[PDB]
Amino acid sequence: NQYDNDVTVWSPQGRIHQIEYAMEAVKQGSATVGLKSKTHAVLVALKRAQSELAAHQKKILHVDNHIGISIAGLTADARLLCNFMRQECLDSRFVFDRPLPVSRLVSLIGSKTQIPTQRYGRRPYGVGLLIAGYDDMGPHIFQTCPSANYFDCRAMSIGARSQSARTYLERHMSEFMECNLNELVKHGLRALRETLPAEQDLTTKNVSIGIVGKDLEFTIYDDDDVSPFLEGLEERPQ
Amino acid sequence: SSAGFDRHITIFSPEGRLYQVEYAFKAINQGGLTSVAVRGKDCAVIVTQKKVPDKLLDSSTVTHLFKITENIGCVMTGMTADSRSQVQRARYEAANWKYKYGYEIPVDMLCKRIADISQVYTQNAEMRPLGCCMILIGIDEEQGPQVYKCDPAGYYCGFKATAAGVKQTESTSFLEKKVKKKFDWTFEQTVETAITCLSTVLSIDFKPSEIEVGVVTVENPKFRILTEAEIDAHLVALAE
Amino acid sequence: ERGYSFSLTTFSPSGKLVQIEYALAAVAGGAPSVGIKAANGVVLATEKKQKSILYDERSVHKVEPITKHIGLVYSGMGPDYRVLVHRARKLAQQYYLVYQEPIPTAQLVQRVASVMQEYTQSGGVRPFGVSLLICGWNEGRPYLFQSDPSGAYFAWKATAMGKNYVNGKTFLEKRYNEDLELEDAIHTAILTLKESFEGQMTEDNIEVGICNEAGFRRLTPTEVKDYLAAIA
Amino acid sequence: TGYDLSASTFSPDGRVFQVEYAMKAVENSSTAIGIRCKDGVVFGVEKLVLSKLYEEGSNKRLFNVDRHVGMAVAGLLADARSLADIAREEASNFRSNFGYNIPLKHLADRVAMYVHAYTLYSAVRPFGCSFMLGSYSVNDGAQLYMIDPSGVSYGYWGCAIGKARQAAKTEIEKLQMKEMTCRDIVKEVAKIIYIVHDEVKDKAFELELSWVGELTNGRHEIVPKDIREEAEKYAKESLK
Amino acid sequence: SRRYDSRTTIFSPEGRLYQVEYAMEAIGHAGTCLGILANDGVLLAAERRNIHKLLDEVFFSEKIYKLNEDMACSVAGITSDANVLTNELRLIAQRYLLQYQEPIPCEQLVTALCDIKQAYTQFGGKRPFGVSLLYIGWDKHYGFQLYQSDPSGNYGGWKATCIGNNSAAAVSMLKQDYKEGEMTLKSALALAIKVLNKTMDVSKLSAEKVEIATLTRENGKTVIRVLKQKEVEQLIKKHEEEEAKAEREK
Amino acid sequence: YDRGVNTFSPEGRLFQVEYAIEAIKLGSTAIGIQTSEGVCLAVEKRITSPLMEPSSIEKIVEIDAHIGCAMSGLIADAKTLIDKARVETQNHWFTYNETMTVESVTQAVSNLALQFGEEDSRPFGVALLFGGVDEKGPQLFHMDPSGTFVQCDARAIGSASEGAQSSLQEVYHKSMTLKEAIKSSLIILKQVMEEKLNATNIELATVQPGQNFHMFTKEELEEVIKDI
Amino acid sequence: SYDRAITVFSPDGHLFQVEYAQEAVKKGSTAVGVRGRDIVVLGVEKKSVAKLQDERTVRKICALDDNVCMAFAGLTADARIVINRARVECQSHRLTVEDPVTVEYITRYIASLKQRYTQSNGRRPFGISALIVGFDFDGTPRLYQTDPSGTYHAWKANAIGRGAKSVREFLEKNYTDEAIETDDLTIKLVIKALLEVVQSGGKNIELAVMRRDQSLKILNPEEIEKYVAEIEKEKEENE
Amino acid sequence: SIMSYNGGAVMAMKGKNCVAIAADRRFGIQAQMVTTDFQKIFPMGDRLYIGLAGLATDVQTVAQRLKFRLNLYELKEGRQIKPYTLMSMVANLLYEKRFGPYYTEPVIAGLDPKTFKPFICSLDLIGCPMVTDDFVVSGTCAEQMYGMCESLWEPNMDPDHLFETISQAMLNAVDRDAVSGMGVIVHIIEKDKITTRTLKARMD
Repeated sequence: NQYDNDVTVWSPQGRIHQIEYAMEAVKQGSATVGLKSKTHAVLVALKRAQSELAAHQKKILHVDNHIGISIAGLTADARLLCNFMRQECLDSRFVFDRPLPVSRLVSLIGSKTQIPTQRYGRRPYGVGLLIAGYDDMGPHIFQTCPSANYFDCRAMSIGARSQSARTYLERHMSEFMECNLNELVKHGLRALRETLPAEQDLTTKNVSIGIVGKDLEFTIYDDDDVSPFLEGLEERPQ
Repeated sequence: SSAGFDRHITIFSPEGRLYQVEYAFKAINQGGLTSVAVRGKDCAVIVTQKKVPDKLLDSSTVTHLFKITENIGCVMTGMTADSRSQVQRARYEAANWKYKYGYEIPVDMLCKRIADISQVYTQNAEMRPLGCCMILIGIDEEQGPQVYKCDPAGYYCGFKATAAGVKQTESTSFLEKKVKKKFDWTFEQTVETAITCLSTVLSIDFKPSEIEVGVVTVENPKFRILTEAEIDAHLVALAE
Repeated sequence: ERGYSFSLTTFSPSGKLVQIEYALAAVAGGAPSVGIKAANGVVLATEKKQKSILYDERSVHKVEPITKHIGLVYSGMGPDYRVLVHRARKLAQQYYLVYQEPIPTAQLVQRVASVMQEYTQSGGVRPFGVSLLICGWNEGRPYLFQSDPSGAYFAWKATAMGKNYVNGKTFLEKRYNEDLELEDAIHTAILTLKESFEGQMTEDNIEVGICNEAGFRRLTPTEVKDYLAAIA
Repeated sequence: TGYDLSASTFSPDGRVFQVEYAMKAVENSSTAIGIRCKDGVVFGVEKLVLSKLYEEGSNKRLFNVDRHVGMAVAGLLADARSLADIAREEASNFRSNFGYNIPLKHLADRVAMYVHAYTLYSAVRPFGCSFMLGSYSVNDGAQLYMIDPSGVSYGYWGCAIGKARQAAKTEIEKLQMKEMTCRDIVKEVAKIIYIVHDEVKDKAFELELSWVGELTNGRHEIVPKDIREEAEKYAKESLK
Repeated sequence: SRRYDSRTTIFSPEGRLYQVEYAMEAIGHAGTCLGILANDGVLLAAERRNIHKLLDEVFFSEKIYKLNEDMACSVAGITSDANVLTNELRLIAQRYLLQYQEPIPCEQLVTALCDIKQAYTQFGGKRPFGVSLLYIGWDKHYGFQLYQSDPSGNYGGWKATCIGNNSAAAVSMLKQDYKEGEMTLKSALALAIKVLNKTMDVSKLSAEKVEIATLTRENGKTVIRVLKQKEVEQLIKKHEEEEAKAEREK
Repeated sequence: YDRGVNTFSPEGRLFQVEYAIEAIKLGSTAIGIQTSEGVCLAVEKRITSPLMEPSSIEKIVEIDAHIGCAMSGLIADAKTLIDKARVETQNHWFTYNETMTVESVTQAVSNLALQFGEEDSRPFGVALLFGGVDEKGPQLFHMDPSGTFVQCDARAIGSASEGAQSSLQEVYHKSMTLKEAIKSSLIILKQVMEEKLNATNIELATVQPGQNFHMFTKEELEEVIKDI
Repeated sequence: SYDRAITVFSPDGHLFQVEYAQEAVKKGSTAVGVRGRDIVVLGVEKKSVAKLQDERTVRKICALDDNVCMAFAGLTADARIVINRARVECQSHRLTVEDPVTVEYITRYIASLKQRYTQSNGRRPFGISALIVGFDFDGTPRLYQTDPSGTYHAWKANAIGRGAKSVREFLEKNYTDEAIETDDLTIKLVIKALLEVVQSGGKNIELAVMRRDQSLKILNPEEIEKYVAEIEKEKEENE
Repeated sequence: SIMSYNGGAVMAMKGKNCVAIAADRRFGIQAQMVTTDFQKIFPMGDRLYIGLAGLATDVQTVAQRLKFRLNLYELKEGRQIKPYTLMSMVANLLYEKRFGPYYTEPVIAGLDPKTFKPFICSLDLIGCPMVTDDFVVSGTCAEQMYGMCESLWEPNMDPDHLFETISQAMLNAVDRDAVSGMGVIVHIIEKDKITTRTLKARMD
């Protein structure tokens, strides 16, 4: 256990435990779900609150005209990588005068997070990214990790009790590719209503949805343009 | 006598020791490798075996004989990374000598610079002291051929019958029993004594495909790596 | 590197610096040497036994000139010794750049001891296990300066450093005196070195440098075998 | 025990446990082999789908460093991404500074020195990567190298990195490697990867095959494996 | 990297300081020095460490360092550790003179050196200067002076100073035999001879074991007298005649 | 030294940030309430000596002409934060001829709430209540040492904040008025403090869209106190 | 620099160095100070000289400008650094805006310096606590104190050093607005507070004042003797 | 010239066993004098002076800088300085401003510290030393003092005729000069003592 101190120390079983600890710290964020169609990439998160009176901590935040990211974990490192993200977008927007393809941006993010996991004197980033974007080959749903082993998927779900949501993604990943936005979004919250305990229901104010489409600029919605999305449901089979 | 953190860093111990460097003098011994140098007359001979159990592994790129400059060769033991890094540093300081001073570097000055860099790594802590040993050979005018050895500690020396690696207490015992009869060394004598001393150490008496022979002579001062055919020629020439 | 920059050498509850005392012990576990200041010259002499019969005595040289008139020997570890030799060389040549005159030995010992003192205090590096014996014939009067790893220095009429240096010192006090010549100093220096060395002592076991007023001189094994072939 | 913490220290018997721990980190990673024919080098990586959540074509471990060079990594993936960026940068420097293609020997030596520099100090950890380097040039032929986590880089004809390090190269060495062009070697690598671990520990894997050589005219890319579909119709004939 | 840090500056588990107290105890096992009350003139006393017979003594100063033209200093502790401070100190005085072309008024000199010492007390985390050292000198604003630096950086202007375990009893003799008004250098030399006669364990006080230097004002000059041996010898004979005078009470 | 500055947990979050959230608790309490009429704000000075002059102790400081503040726990770290936030609002005015709004203020603060770093120093030990009036009316903002900044309707900080938040949730609703909220706040103040409530204990700070200047009440506070 | 923090938080939310290094100030020389309506009075105790030596250099009360006055506790060296720094600072304020320096500005400087000195990378915080007395704005008498954390804190009277609880408890009876507010009685009753020290030798008293328009004046132990005599006279009159 | 911005003339002259250095007293701006007691001859230890001429800024500056380095050396070593060492030091100090040059022509005159050997030398504004045995001159007027010294110098001279020779040379060569005059100071030194005489120069 005395080798279980710092980022630099390898294990005598090879598994550097700081990255495992950062993973488990990412697991204790809010739940979130990101999934794409052939033409529309929708990411759906869930908010929590500190108390009754306070507002909810926001998760789905804007990045650029075709990029919006979800998040889980710490918010300071989140806003730090958000600053870097916006910077890297606007830099190529300045130089090449084109929007960035998503994959090279996520390569830049992984290379950015490579250094603080590699030397001594920095920590890995508690971070929960779900990136949705549009290059010329359409929507992409990427996720990252504090180990920077970023993945491309067709539907991920990270955060608290996200595994049952992944079972839902398994049993409807055939269905996902074909449909339009409405039932896509209600599949998304038909994952999130299983991210919750069954003795309560998903209300308006706690949920947030971000859509980007191949002609649609990335737009965030909260309770007012989500009241149309919350109807069209039945109860859970109690 | 482990006082303070003398098992960990470059500090002085009680009674006068420091363990990090005298742990590095057996950092050569994990190589499983053996090297012999000979200088008796106006030629100078290196010999060192390989150990390749694989058919999938090559044979050309496995050689430890490293042409530093056109007149200076060397051979390495110990672990490979430290050896090759030391090799690039040696080449770099040789080219720097040629640029600054206008003429070819002598093997003496170069080994002294390598030992100085070894001290520089030795001096600060938080720095790993490069567990490889370097033997250099070359011809100098008005002195003939030269043999030098470089320690990890930065203690270089230059001497005739030379051997470092795994088994060289025995090799130096053979060379004390051998370099005492006052015979001359007419270059077949040198090659024959080198191969036979490595043959008395390892007791294998093997093919010409295992040892690499590095030679340099005052007839052609260029460094020269021997070919399979002439190694076989010398081998069957000492086969009686 | 990172530049961690802290020194490992801090004070004891006794007030001592145990790394420096260990470095002095590591010096004392080194090769013997003898240096004697006579009435006209100074004699340096070391004791160099090769580990095998394979080593050559033409490559490594203990006795070392710093200028053409300043000899310098040690008792310790050559890898540190060469470093501070080279430092002293560059330092003396900077002096000769500024003043266009040969640097005096006191000035050498000031500057070298300041550098060594700086290594005793600066960050993380070990001190240098070398005890110098610096000398030279500057302005008629010759000098003899011993230094140490602690950065300090002294001035001896005659001294010794290395194995059984106290025994050599006690022989020096009875045998050596204030006024002799360079030859008699060489004689008693070889006597006190041969008091403590091994039995097989030849023209290659020792290495002797003298300091005339004509300058520093490094003797050859030719004249050593002229002299040390049963000097008494 | 106690010595194994820092990456600058030695052991009481003489090795660095940090580098050893980094070496056996790659042991649990996926199996990645590579073999050269007489006019090209063929890569191959046993890649595994986790359960159902991948896309068959993300995070490809077959990288592509230079116009004629690509990597075949195994171990930690993000560390491999960083290492490949270093190699891309180095080949870019050489192309800029000399105006032609980097030779594979010099490239691998620069990479090996970079790896060694990350093995020296205590400020950084050693890498958890083990990768392949393939080449083809008309004046050079086919060259295949191999880099451990420590930094020892030399040449092969065939190799394997992963669990079945021995278990693949047992029957790699019975392949008639010289007399075959790479178009046979494609289905050879296919049968090698398919033989090791069909269903025992896991449920499903997936094949990628990189492909450099004379048939590509010195280009390096993945095969259109779906063109000529050489695994499966030979895979089902390889279970008997 | 962070399990190799020493304490290096930090306060105790109980409220006190570590390196400062250990620096004081490093001072305590050194040579003995003192200075006297003289209205005209001021003096220093010093004890020879390493009085072995095979030295050269050609430096004319083993503890004294004539630092300005009107100031020297004794010293006690680690030697070249102090030689660094002598170099820097002479440098600071000389750049003062470069800036003004008027000699240094010696208290801001002392504060400059004390700030050098204090800068390694708080941050910098290196081995602190375990050297206390005296000050003699003269000026335009107070005349003859005496000062006592400490590794803390605290400095005291005394009229009769203090070194450690060898000299705590010396300060006891200084208080029990305090003088005032008599600026006579020779009575002060007899006093200092008496003080080192008690405190040093050198039996009957051979002059090879001691060292005295003074600083008198001569007509525009403030010369620094590192006096020779014969007058010390007759001073010792004077003091032992005074011992005979003391045992006239038997 | 017991897993310090730069280490996660086997189960959860960082050590020293959790220790900062613990270190907030010893501070003196404060209560802000957002009303659409304007933001009111209160604090307790915790004065010990009669020598301790009351009006020199600052808790509510003034960031801009329409932005208040409140602090907790430590003092001078909060003073440095106040200084830099003032500088950044003035820079925003300098390059924009307008008012840096309250959220942008708090983002400019929380961008280095966690930039604690000793290599390549310690995290700050103060929780802050921010009140201001943007173009969207009044705002009430609550931040923390960990940078996790949120909007609160009526936040209570520091010591005894559990019962403070509870009994504050008892009386609050959306359509409160100003003076009602003020007296309801000082009720909770004199329920959580230990001394008698008088002219020197607490201080009020009220900002209105029409009363942008003078976010303070001075000795009319005595009249406000005597009405309970 | 040294990448190591001295100021890590506790498990329960404290600092192991700041509130801990206040104990060095607690183990120091005592010094009190009040502000009257026109004359300010302060002074240190515990001269503790060897009764044969000098004390004109061991002076613990100094000035930065002609209008402000100093004091400290703890160890003297950190106080020396802070004093020279603050002299440079107030004279550089004179280089700026041409007012005499307000006391609040210079105390903000001192406390801010000490704070950002505690915040930085591996630096031992100043174990002092100063007392900063001055009357600048129309001669309004003020005194501020510091803290090793760096929290300036305005008072009307003050007690630091050894046994300051006992001194403030003498001040408890000595808080009267009357106190009959002459300059001499204010000075002598501050002298009675400093003579409520744990030893009270009477001659170890070092007191100096300022009349809010003049400069610093050091007293003489014969007027202090008259003050001690009239204090004993009032103690006889109460009987 | 810029050397003729403030006038100035320094003459040194080697006698038999003694050395005489003299300079002019005048200081002022281009056409306007100011004072008659400006210092250009500085004592550098015992039996060894230095003279500086040219721009008075560099005169006082380099005088202070050399005094700085000289006192540093004389405290690092208990002996006093030898004149060749002083010459090398001045050469280094001028050469450090190879492209930022002081506008001065230093003249060094001192005896031997051990014997009664005299020494004279002069430098350039960049540090080119020059040792002679008869005389070295500097300042604005050159050819005047060259002609006079090549007219009046003898090799083996008692201090009296040395004094009279250097006096007549300086007086006539200054009276012919325009921007440099207004009194002359003379330092005539030897092993035994130091004489400083002032001449009744033409104040025109």
